[PDB]
Amino acid sequence: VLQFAGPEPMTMFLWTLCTSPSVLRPIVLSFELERKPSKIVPLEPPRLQRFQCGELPFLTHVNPRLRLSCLSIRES
Amino acid sequence: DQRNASYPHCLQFYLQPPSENISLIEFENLAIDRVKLLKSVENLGVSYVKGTEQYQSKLESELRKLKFSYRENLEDEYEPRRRDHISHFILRLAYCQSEELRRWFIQQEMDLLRFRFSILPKDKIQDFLKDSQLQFEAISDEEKTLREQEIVASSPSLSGLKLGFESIYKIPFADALDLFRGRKVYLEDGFAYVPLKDIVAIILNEFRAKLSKALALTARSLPAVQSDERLQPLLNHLSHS
Amino acid sequence: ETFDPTELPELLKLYYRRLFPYSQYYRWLNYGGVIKNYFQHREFSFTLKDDIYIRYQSFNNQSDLEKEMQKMNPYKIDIGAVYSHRPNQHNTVKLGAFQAQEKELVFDIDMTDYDDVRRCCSSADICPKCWTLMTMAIRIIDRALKEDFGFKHRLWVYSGRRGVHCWVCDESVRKLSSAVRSGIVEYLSLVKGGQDVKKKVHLSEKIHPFIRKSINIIKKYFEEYALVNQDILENKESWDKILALVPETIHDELQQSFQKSHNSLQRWEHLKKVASRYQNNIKNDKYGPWLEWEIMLQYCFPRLDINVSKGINHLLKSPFSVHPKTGRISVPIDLQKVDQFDPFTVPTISFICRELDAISTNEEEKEENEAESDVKHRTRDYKKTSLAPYVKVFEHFLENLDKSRKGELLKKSDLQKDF
Amino acid sequence: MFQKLPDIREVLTCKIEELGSELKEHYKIEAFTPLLAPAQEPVTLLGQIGCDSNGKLNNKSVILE
Amino acid sequence: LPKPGTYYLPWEVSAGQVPDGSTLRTFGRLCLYDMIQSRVTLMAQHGSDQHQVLVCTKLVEPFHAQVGSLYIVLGELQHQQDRGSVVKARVLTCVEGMNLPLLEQAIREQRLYKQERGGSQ
Amino acid sequence: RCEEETPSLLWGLDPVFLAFAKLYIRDILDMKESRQVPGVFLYNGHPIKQVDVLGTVIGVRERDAFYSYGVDDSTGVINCICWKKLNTESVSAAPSAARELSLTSQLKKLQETIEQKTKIEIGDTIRVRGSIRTYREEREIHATTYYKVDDPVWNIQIARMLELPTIYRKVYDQPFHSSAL
Repeated sequence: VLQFAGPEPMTMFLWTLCTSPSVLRPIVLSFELERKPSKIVPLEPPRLQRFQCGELPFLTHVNPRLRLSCLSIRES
Repeated sequence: DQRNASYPHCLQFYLQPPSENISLIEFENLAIDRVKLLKSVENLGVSYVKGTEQYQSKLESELRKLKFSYRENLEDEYEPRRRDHISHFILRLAYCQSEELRRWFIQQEMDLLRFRFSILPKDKIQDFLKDSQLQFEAISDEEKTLREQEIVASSPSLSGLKLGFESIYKIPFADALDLFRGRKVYLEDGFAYVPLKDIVAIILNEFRAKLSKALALTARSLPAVQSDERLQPLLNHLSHS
Repeated sequence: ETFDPTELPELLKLYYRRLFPYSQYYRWLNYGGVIKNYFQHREFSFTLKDDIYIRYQSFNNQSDLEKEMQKMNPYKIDIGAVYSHRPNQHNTVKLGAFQAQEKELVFDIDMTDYDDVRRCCSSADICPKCWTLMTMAIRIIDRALKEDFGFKHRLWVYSGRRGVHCWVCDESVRKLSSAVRSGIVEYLSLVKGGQDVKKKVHLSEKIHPFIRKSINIIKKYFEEYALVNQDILENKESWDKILALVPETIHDELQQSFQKSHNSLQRWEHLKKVASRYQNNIKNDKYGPWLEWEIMLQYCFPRLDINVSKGINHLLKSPFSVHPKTGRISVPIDLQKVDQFDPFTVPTISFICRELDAISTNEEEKEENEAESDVKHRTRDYKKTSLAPYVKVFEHFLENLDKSRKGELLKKSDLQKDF
Repeated sequence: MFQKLPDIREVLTCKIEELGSELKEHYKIEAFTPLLAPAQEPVTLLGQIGCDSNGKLNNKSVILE
Repeated sequence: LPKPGTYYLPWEVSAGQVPDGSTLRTFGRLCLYDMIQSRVTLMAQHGSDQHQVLVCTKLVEPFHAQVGSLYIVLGELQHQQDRGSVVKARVLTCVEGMNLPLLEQAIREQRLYKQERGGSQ
Repeated sequence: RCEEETPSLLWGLDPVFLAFAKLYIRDILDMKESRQVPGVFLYNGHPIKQVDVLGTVIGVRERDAFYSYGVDDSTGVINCICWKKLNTESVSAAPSAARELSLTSQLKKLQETIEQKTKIEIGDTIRVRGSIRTYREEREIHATTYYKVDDPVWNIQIARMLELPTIYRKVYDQPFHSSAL
């Protein structure tokens, strides 16, 4: 189990692979929305975060992230 | 008579490239033989002083042992001259990568040509000069007497009013660098006046150096096409043997 | 007047704005445009304020060059060699394909190569007594390069403090390789040896014509400069150090003769007589038969630097610069009047700025209601100041170069037989 | 016993080009459209008849090269 | 920083529609390599006519030259007194098997979009 | 009328804010910086923070701490600073068991592959992703990830050039987000 972000030769190899440009590559993804169409629970208001670009933090209203599910992954 | 026409003289400027087909084994053997001859020439030059008798005798023995062309015989000299030509071209192909290798190759070739020229008869020198592209100019006797004192004072291997029975040549000052460097020639309005022996030796050496440098630079553009699977181990081994 | 370096920036700005001859500079550095992209490849290297060094600089045309010097106001300007690509874009070419091709042959002469021969000044100072050294050096080098070699166009530039440069800007000279330049420098040298060697000149029995003519040139200046002004035989230490270059068998005789002698002229005559007498007894001796000529060569011959001329990508100070310490102008030297050239009379930047101010004040009442371009204003400004004869000499040299180019073009047309 | 692929490619290309040029000159055709260029009008193409499989030729597996 | 290399079809370069000093990127098929003077000649066949582009390659040697292969040349155009126009190559890459009609279609699409965007000003 | 920029509070509502935008290099050089927050630019009202470019390397410059490259996209030339990752405290290999030895060999192979992938010279094709910055009155991209594209037939650049106008028309040439409709 590895938790790169969020709240041993094998570990080092996996860590190196997960950050090399061999994985971070352009792909073609066929996805399906995780929240099923039948489900109904719209209750999400916009959040507020503190992005800082020029050593000058500012506040913006951000939308909740999009959750997907994979069905097929192909190279290109 | 293709045999004598192809190789009429022991001395060469290596202008015409070879055009026949040879086996791989002879190719490798010629390359190895010429690199050994070059190393032997360098060692003999460093150990002894250029000239003398022991140095030239050992050089002659080395040339004879490696079945090359050094002397002048009327019968059966096609093979040594052909081997010298092909081996020199192969070594030129193999020695065109870096500046240091080019400088070393040019130095050794110049020394070998100087020796072969020093062991040549006079009429053979004149014929060899005619055969190659060089053309020289001889000043008139009136000019010779007009500038006798200056030439004798410069003393280009001339002592005691030895200007008589000699031909003085007129050449641009950019070609007599060896003599021009250390005040051994009389310079006037952009031309150098040189006696016969010094002019032939030094000017032939300098012209050969310039031509060989230009041709090696031209051949440097070639090995980008030498992707042949053969000749590659030979070139790699010979580069850093 | 004493130069105050704290006033340098304003005078520098005014000089680069109004008095610097951009037109003649671009005319010289272009060579008529016979070859495409010649000035676009010339490499400059400026030194900004507070010792900031930047090289690999190039410009597209005269206006860009004017704008760049006006904006940056450099303290020093240098000229490099012509490359195969624009120097400011030297990283956009595969390594090994960016090499210097052409540069005019140059020479350098300095005081610091005479501190052990001269005594009138101290260290890095100059007095009207020691400028005869540069006069003789100029004459010797110019005669050699004009007769022995045959180089037509030459420019002699006062370095500003203590030296003179020589810009040989012919057509076939620019294409010479490094080996030929090193050969030339070796051909033009006699004083050879390190610091630990006392006798730095060795003359053989046979005398080269170049050395003979140099000696004949030296003799016209040697007496007044050496015996009268320098007084190289005044004290015990003087002839003691001179005695280091004479045969060891006549030390006591020469010392006794010098004690008998009174002035420097008498000592020189006694030395000449002693050398002449000893020359008849020379039989396989280390010392040659030319002691007097060897002494003259050691005490008067110029010494050149091989590093300045051997390289093909070297840098030298450009003409019409400003010395950061004294504040003079690298003015061209006229060859016809090289004897009358007084280094202390070279106009300073402050003096020419004051003259420009006076000229503007006069123009406030003499030249009014004229809507002329800035080019004509700068032309008048540098014409009416003390800088006029030097730009005239520069123009004469440029005219000679233009005549040579026209003659070469005419010869080429004659070869083509088309008119 | 010495063959290289570029030589074979050159020989095949030269044969195809020469025969096609002769045919075009005899039949008075204007130009040959490139194979991969799409168009909505009739076009004249030149090529070599081949098979995409290792088996025998048939009326369903013909490819023009 | 060098000027950008805009695309130009060979029959536009060979027709003198490019001003002097402009930076261009073209394509063609190699035909010759004169090693003595380091000059390369390219043609591209348009319809039934052949147009030539000359490329001076003094800044890219050493070089492996294949006769009959497509090439893409990026450099600056210079007009000469007698040799017409020659491109001083800075980067000369070998591409073989490129779908040329697709490339021309993409070039025309890019030009059309640039014209459309520039039509609002 | 001077078009007032979008308020700095509603910037996050745009989907383009958090995505690596595909833009022409000429556009990257021509967009106007936003006064509210430096380092974030505007294109047709869209607050763009990161970019994605692909082009041909025309110049390589190296310093002690970073690389420099010039990416040419046939529309303009921009610099691309690529920082150097310090290899401090390198992993020490040990003669462990056979499976662990195979794992270490595979790790070394992966390291060699990465080092080969990150080697760039003049004339290659490079893909650069990062954020725009201004330094000494010059606009340049501080690359986050970058690698050398192996494109021997010129299909990737053709696809990019065919695709960019469509994405422009369908996304970037659109008015604004939907903030409280």
